[PDB]
Amino acid sequence: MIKNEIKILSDIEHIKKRSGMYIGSSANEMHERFLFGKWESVQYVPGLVKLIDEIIDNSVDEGIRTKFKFANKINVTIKNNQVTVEDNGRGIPQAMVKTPTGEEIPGPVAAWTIPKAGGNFGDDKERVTGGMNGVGSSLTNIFSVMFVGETGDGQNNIVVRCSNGMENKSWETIPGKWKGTRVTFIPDFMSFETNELSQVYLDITLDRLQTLAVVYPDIQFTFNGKKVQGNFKKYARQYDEHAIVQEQENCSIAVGRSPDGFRQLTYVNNIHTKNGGHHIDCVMDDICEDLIPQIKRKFKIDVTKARVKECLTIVMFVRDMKNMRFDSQTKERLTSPFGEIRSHIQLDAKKISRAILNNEAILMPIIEAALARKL
Amino acid sequence: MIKNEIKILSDIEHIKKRSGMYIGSSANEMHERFLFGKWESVQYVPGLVKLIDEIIDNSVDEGIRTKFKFANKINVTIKNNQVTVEDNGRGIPQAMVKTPTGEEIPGPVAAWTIPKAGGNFGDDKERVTGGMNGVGSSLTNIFSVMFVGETGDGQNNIVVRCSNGMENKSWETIPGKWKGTRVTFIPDFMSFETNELSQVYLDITLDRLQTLAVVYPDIQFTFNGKKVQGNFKKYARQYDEHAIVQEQENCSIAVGRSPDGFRQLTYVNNIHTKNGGHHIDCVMDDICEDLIPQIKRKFKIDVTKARVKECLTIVMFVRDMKNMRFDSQTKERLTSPFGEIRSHIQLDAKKISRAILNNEAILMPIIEAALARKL
Ligand SMILES: Nc1ncnc2c1ncn2[C@@H]1O[C@H](COP(=O)(O)OP(=O)(O)NP(=O)(O)O)[C@@H](O)[C@H]1O
Ligand SMILES: Nc1ncnc2c1ncn2[C@@H]1O[C@H](COP(=O)(O)OP(=O)(O)NP(=O)(O)O)[C@@H](O)[C@H]1O
Ligand SMILES: [Mg+2]
Ligand SMILES: [Mg+2]
Repeated sequence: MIKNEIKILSDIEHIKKRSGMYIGSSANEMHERFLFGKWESVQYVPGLVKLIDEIIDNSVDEGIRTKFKFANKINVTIKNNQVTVEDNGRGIPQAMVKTPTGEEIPGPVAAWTIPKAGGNFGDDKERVTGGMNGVGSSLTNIFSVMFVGETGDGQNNIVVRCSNGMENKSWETIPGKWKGTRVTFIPDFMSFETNELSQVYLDITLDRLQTLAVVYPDIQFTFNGKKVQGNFKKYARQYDEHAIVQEQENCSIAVGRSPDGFRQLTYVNNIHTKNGGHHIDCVMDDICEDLIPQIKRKFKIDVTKARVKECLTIVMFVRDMKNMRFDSQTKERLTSPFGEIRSHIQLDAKKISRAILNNEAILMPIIEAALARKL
Repeated sequence: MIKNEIKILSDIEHIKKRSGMYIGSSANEMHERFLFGKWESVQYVPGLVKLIDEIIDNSVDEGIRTKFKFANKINVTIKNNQVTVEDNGRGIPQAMVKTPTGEEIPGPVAAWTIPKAGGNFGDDKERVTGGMNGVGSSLTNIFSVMFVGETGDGQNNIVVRCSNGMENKSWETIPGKWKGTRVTFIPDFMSFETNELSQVYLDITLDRLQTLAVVYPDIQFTFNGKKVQGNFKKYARQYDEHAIVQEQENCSIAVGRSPDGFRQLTYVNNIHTKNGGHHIDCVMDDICEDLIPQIKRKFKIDVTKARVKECLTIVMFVRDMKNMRFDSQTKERLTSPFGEIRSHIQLDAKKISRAILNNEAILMPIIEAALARKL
């Protein structure tokens, strides 16, 4: 007898109880990843990072929605454990919405306090925003001791003041000409194996904002008062001095050395696919299938597709993909159809193949054991 | 202007609309993975596979709950697109449950038709069942054109007859001495890029049941009338004739060659962590940190931790872990704290290190390029 008693859970309850299917690990652990081009190994709690990224994602969504005519200044601030994200998008439409449970609640209130409530539930094939599930804001709110969202459309502002894991919710409206979005929160450090939003979280969010600045040059980000600049070839050279780049229509990619296994920083629209997934798998495949031809052809050697890739760092931004799909709320693994991906990425792997064959620093580790095993 | 209109979605709606955060890809695609020890590359739609695995997981959960005194025969059948899973656990307690939306609904009805309803919402630190979220059954039901669950506790049976994505639900009860669980369903092939539960799905589910038979020798599985047998050393040798095994308290692990990058089949209780995650990362680390000592010590060579692992296949079952945690409903990535993992796996990496140094077939590819680069 382990009891098998059936119980039913509210959305908020379920978010609290199965938090890691919603935001990730609470534990303060050591992960390997990229910071400023360096494959370091650093200690953070992944869920805390997500709490920030949700609010950022939302602003960058609005920039996307309006082709950067709106939300082209995004101001991020991290000061004594308080995260502030301000943008100049159009604000959250203040119109009201009806929940099936009778109630009648202002637009932004539901956006921020009701899971399964957002503005990315349209025709999937046309959805270009990184946002889609309608939950990430409520996640930051549910895991915040204080959460305060301010939007205004140019007419009036609504403030939604939330405390203690969104069990205190209140909202007021006052007229105003301001038009944009501000969100401020303090994480609930009881759901996390830290008690401080210490310096590493500052490093990550800057690093994220640097990467967002190169995907999205029409947005001027600022972190803690300092504007974030961006030049893609400059960015890429942070990962390997001896890197090489190619930029297409819906694509910017860079290839460089790795000392210790395939590494990849890889973006799909405004989303960091830290676990890779289909897009990077497919382009590494199309890459390797011109390379191993030429390499076995230029040198008569056999090297494996794992050998090629266990020596590359890759950086790839895919812009403007419709209806992108993932296997988790954490959007860490692009899971869209291989065919539709390959339709968007117009990858000239031929190009990319010849330039990697003409870059000794990059080419040599691939074929090295193979050449030394030939004699 | 892309419109930013806020909308609210029911649980079922959200499952339908964001299905891939719940079950995975609908697309009929080519994935690399293990079947019967062979790293083949085969074509399936991952979500369809999940629809089966949910119902299986549930029976194996009950076997776990009752230390295999119940649910030690589990009968799986796949015939003309109809999946049947029968077990002899205690049945789903027929008592009633109250939803916050007023209603009063029999235990098994909610289990199978209400998301966020199950019997794995107890004290997390004591939860040993692979089940935890209370949604997988409703997922099979939501993505089934016909779903029919039968349980009885020894007193009576309830039948819950569901059709067309769980928009037709009905249930009846009749007394009976039968005590166990039967679930039968036909997938809704409109949410998937196939129209047939063709032979590959048979191959996968047998392969899964073979793997479950070696983790759980106290359960006699049968697939389509044929009982599934199990001997761990026999299983392991399917992945590499020249494999090697070690079996501890909460651990069975096997190590063998790989021709093309780190491969791993890896189980945590009754769950296939196809994406690996923490447990395999941590034990590969503890493995490599005695190996690279001895290897640089037995041969004065430097090989990388990616080099070691890019040559291993690993098979690892971790049994009996409390409160295991993942980053998605698909339970594909064990995400529990590195410390708690290492507490459960009492890994004698020392042992495992010396035996891999004493197995030429396994040792030689690691150090090979390194030795040939030494002269
Ligand atoms: N900065 C912003 N500018 C404009 N609208 C916003 C902003 N932040 C939130 N919103 C609105 O509030 C809604 C709340 O959605 P949210 O709960 O964050 O999930 P989502 O962004 O829609 N998808 P996801 O975060 O991936 O689960 C959004 O869909 C927008 O309509
Ligand atoms: N074969 C079975 N034997 C006993 N009880 C069962 C069986 N199948 C379902 N149940 C019960 O029905 C509930 C429904 O849960 P379900 O919707 O499948 O999600 P879950 O198994 O609890 N967790 P998860 O599948 O990971 O989301 C279970 O928690 C059990 O209490
Ligand atoms: Mg968001
Ligand atoms: Mg289940």
